Amino acid sequence: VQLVQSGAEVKKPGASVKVSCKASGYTFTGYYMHWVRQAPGQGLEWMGWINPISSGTSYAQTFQGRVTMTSDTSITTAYMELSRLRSDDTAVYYCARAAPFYDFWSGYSYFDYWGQGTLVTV
Amino acid sequence: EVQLVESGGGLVNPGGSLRLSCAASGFTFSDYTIHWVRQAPGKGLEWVSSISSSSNYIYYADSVKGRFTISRDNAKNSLSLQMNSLRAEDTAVYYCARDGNAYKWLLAENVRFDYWGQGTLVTVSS
Amino acid sequence: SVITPGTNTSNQVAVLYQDVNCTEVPNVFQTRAGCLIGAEHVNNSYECDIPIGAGICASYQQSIIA
Amino acid sequence: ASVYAWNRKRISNCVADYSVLYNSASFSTFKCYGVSPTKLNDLCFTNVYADSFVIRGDEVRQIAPGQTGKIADYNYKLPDDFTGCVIAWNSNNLDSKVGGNYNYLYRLFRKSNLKPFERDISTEIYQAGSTPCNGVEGFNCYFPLQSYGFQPTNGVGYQPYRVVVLSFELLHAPATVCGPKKSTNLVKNKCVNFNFNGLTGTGVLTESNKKFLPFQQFGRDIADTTDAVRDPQTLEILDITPCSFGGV
Amino acid sequence: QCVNLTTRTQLPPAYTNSFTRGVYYPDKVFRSSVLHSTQDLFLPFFSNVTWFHAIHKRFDNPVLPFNDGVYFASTEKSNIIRGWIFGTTLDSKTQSLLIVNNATNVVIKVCEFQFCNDPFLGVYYHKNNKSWMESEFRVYSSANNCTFEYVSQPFLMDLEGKFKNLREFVFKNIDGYFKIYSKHTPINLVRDLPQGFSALEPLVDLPIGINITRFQTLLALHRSYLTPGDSSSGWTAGAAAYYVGYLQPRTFLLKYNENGTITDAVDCALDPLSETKCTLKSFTVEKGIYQTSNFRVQPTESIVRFPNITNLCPFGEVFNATRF
Amino acid sequence: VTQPASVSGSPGQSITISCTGTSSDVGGYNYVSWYQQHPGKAPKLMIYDVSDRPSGVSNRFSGSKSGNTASLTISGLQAEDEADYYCSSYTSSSTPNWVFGGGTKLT
Ligand SMILES: *[C@@H]1O[C@H](CO[C@@H]2O[C@@H](C)[C@@H](O)[C@@H](O)[C@@H]2O)[C@@H](O[C@@H]2O[C@H](CO)[C@@H](O[C@@H]3O[C@H](CO)[C@@H](O)[C@H](O)[C@@H]3O)[C@H](O)[C@H]2NC(C)=O)[C@H](O)[C@H]1NC(C)=O
Ligand SMILES: *[C@@H]1O[C@H](CO[C@@H]2O[C@@H](C)[C@@H](O)[C@@H](O)[C@@H]2O)[C@@H](O[C@@H]2O[C@H](CO)[C@@H](O)[C@H](O)[C@H]2NC(C)=O)[C@H](O)[C@H]1NC(C)=O
Ligand SMILES: *[C@@H]1O[C@H](CO)[C@@H](O[C@@H]2O[C@H](CO)[C@@H](O)[C@H](O)[C@H]2NC(C)=O)[C@H](O)[C@H]1NC(C)=O
Ligand SMILES: *[C@@H]1O[C@H](CO)[C@@H](O)[C@H](O)[C@H]1NC(C)=O
Ligand SMILES: *[C@@H]1O[C@H](CO)[C@@H](O)[C@H](O)[C@H]1NC(C)=O
Ligand SMILES: *[C@@H]1O[C@H](CO)[C@@H](O)[C@H](O)[C@H]1NC(C)=O
Ligand SMILES: *[C@@H]1O[C@H](CO)[C@@H](O)[C@H](O)[C@H]1NC(C)=O
Ligand SMILES: *[C@@H]1O[C@H](CO)[C@@H](O)[C@H](O)[C@H]1NC(C)=O
Ligand SMILES: *[C@@H]1O[C@H](CO)[C@@H](O)[C@H](O)[C@H]1NC(C)=O
Ligand SMILES: *[C@@H]1O[C@H](CO)[C@@H](O)[C@H](O)[C@H]1NC(C)=O
Ligand SMILES: *[C@@H]1O[C@H](CO)[C@@H](O)[C@H](O)[C@H]1NC(C)=O
Ligand SMILES: *[C@@H]1O[C@H](CO)[C@@H](O)[C@H](O)[C@H]1NC(C)=O
Repeated sequence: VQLVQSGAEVKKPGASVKVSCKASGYTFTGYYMHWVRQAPGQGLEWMGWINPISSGTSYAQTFQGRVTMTSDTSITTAYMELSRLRSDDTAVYYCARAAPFYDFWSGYSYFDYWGQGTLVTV
Repeated sequence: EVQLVESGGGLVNPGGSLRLSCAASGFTFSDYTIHWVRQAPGKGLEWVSSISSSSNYIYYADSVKGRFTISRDNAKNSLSLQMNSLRAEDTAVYYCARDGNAYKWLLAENVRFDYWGQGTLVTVSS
Repeated sequence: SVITPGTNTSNQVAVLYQDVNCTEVPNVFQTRAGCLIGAEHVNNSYECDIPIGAGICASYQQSIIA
Repeated sequence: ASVYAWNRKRISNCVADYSVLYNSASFSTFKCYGVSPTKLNDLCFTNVYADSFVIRGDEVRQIAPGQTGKIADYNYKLPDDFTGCVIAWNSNNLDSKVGGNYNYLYRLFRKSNLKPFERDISTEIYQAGSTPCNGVEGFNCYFPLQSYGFQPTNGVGYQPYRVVVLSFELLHAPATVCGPKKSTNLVKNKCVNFNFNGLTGTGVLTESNKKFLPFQQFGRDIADTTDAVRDPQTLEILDITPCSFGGV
Repeated sequence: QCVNLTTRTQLPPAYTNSFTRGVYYPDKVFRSSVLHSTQDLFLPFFSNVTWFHAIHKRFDNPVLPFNDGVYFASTEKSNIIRGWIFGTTLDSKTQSLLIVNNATNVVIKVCEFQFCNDPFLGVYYHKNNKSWMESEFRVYSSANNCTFEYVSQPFLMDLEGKFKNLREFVFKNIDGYFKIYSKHTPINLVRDLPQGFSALEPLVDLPIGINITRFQTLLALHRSYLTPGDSSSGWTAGAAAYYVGYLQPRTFLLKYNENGTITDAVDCALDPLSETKCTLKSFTVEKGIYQTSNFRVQPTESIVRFPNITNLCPFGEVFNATRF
Repeated sequence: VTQPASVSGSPGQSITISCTGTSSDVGGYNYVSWYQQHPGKAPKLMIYDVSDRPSGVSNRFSGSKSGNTASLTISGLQAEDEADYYCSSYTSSSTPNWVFGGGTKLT
């Protein structure tokens, strides 16, 4: 299982950034793709997830209304687009894999695979 | 004897509204399409709108479409035309006329005016 | 069971609900054979025509009687 | 088609040679139910339905009478009295791609099992818990479909198989789908074996004086056995009597 | 295009007695001089049949349920009734079946039709040459994604305006087929269906296989110099009527004569005498007492009484054990 | 629809008033009608369907059509004929409507 993210981005306040995550080594639609943010000197913050099979999403109230997640199963790639960027959105963004909510042994409760962090500067 | 009687004309301000009426007698009102035609002072005839016997088919000239509303009451043998957001450019004598084509199910587009009312003058100014 | 004269004579019938109470089924005559509905019970005794049971018979006399 | 949305092809008014398929070296599975695979060309049917779809290798066993599982229960159900043939072959070279082929879906969750030949193609969120989902997936609210994600490097059980199920319809109706059997001349007033559009038996064929209606193909006696047939080529009505017999 | 009709009298529905009508040939097997017991979807004897009018002012063409199958009958002299629409939503969101007998061809199609709210055909009368001609076909706005199509051989309808012709049909949607049975007989009544028996022969078994829950009858309008107005009001109708009943899983005893024609029938659940006739496999009953059925009181409620415990069984601790 | 500003001639003479339109107005739609308007009065129908005359209208009035131009011919010109004559026709466009001609003054 591998998760490969795009390179670092530099954006001005008010701009939007789209961070991609290409997945391989597993059935893409068999898992939820989560995004987790880590601001400099801070811990990990969950942003939301997308379910590639339907492209259904869920977002943290913190980002809801600013972040849109999409995916394309034909290239097994997930995307996270964060709009209206502010200076306090400077952070390393990770994609992470977790089981779907129907997993009997609660594999959805945690993230078992992570991509390399993508730094976004605002 | 077929008659059409316009009423509800008069002098109004620009930006206002006015309802015109046309009473019908001498024929079966519910069997005929009735049109409104207006004639500005010193000018020729301009078609305004029409309402079919069932009121299902209504047409407006582009110059009045979106401002004028036409409706009829087949029980009262009376036709009404509501003119909203009227302007100085709408000054004209408004006539109601009976469509001579009693068979609009055959040639709906074929329109002739067999009977005309006297016409009521509408003036928009202040 | 359906009690009837031949269809050559009449299409009238009476129905016996065997071993059933007349208060359970829904000219209603309760016999030991069940509830007989459609036959008019009379006091007059006649030779047996169509046997119902327990001393009761039915016949066509017009309507069906018990 | 995807197994959750399998494709039904109706076949009628034609000659059905099943030996071309059965004697093929290209199929890995060819299982017939309610009929012998080597007697198919001797039979006539009122209709044949060819249901085609893709499933993974391990699920091929579910395409049969009396089976259970995600496919048997939520995607493609065959009746216990199914008559027909289930044909499948490995299609790893067609339906798999590098990175995974996600164009083939199956139903993973459903409120109840499918009826035989029922086709459910809805995508409504499945309620696993006691709380209404209101169209939004999440905890105890699942998207009912899932992809196989077929890859060329998968083991056989996870490779795509193309499945065609030929169901054979046998109604009390004119048969329209017959095997490639050559007809013979009609013989009357003799004891013969016969096969009239799939109706077999032994007896003596004679000209009938029975006034069949334009739609009636055969008649029966009080024993509910065939005693007359309509010849499928001449439309002549023939009476069938048993060949002379008796005790000795 | 589609047009909504107006100017109609708001009368209540009429009802008639089905008598012994609606019996058809259950299969394609020749039988003769025999009483055959069969179970199929038949119109119950002496059932309540909805009676629709098209006289002048009425033009009844409502959408009716199809249920388990439909018995349809028409009585008319001017061929007002042309066809039927069958389907569910009866719009372009689903496959629907359109059967129309127009002035020159009978057309059977299955498409995602966008049917009119008030569909109809129309015949114009031309006083100039005293001829009737079909001029309108306003059944649907579009007909895409067609899966089935059949058109009959060409013919010419008289279309003359003016009951002489009784046309009965049975519509079944079963086993992948839409089965149509029909019979055409003379009629001299203008009040109701005739009293008598007539078996309906199969007309066509259509290899369609679609979901039908609702249907409507397509009627033809008459337009003439006597009907001024627009496409919504400038019309009349030739006197006509039709009846709609519904089929039920009933057991019938059918009597086949020497020619293999069904000449009579018994509805085994009509009354105790018919039940006796079916029991004895005869259309006559001798004097006596016969056991024909069994009486049983049915349950009205379902009572479930389980132990009043709420604790769940510890299955999860077996399935999610750290070690097996 | 284009009309002459006016027409004239001696009493007893035949005067032709023409209405020139296009294929969407006059050419493909033989629904051309003519109206006679006297000063201070509502107009009345004189001709319809190109050449058909309403009852009550004198036989001196007849219409015709050639290509995209329609016409009204008034024979035996009378003093009482002086009036403003208008054409009316159906025009096919993005929204179906009816139009009148400029109006020809007959003196
Ligand atoms: C192993 O499994 C047990 C049992 O849980 C049951 O089986 C699991 C495999 C899943 O299918 C569960 O959904 C199913 O209930 C687990 O213990 C149980 O966990 C559940 C969920 O966390 C607890 O339910 C909650 O209870 C609290 C009240 O304390 C409520 O507020 C919540 O809304 C919810 O109902 C349940 O009480 C708990 N039961 C016991 C006896 O502990 C166990 O955690 C799990 N272990 C592992 C490693 O997965
Ligand atoms: C024909 O009628 C339908 C249905 O409209 C209803 O029945 C009519 C007879 C009349 O009583 C209407 O006032 C009723 O509402 C029309 O379809 C509806 O059109 C309206 C817009 O006017 C739209 O809001 C509705 O959603 C439509 N209904 C459906 C099921 O789609 C139809 O447009 C009419 N067609 C014409 C112009 O003849
Ligand atoms: C009776 O006369 C009418 C009117 O002329 C005929 O209707 C026309 O038929 C032609 C085709 O031959 C169409 O192109 C016209 O558009 C029709 N006109 C109208 C007003 O509908 C009608 O066909 C004639 N009847 C017969 C039997 O010839
Ligand atoms: C039926 O009744 C008639 C009298 O109407 C009688 O002549 C006939 O013999 C009867 N037949 C039988 C079978 O009872
Ligand atoms: C029928 O029920 C009543 C009580 O309602 C009882 O008195 C009577 O004896 C019963 N008769 C028979 C035949 O069971
Ligand atoms: C039979 O006689 C009794 C009196 O003993 C009476 O009450 C009953 O009504 C009579 N029934 C009939 C119908 O003859
Ligand atoms: C083929 O069969 C049809 C009956 O469907 C018959 O009418 C026709 O004559 C036959 N043709 C030949 C060559 O046998
Ligand atoms: C049943 O039939 C009667 C008699 O024709 C009729 O009056 C009644 O309205 C009908 N009811 C229904 C539901 O059809
Ligand atoms: C009847 O339907 C056929 C097929 O749609 C069509 O070609 C034919 O013109 C129709 N006839 C009439 C009179 O509309
Ligand atoms: C015809 O059906 C297909 C689905 O098989 C659909 O995608 C297409 O849009 C439909 N065509 C129209 C005009 O609706
Ligand atoms: C037909 O469609 C209706 C919805 O209009 C649905 O409830 C019903 O189950 C469907 N029947 C079949 C056989 O698909
Ligand atoms: C039965 O068939 C024969 C054929 O000879 C015919 O003469 C007779 O009229 C038919 N009977 C009926 C009731 O159709």
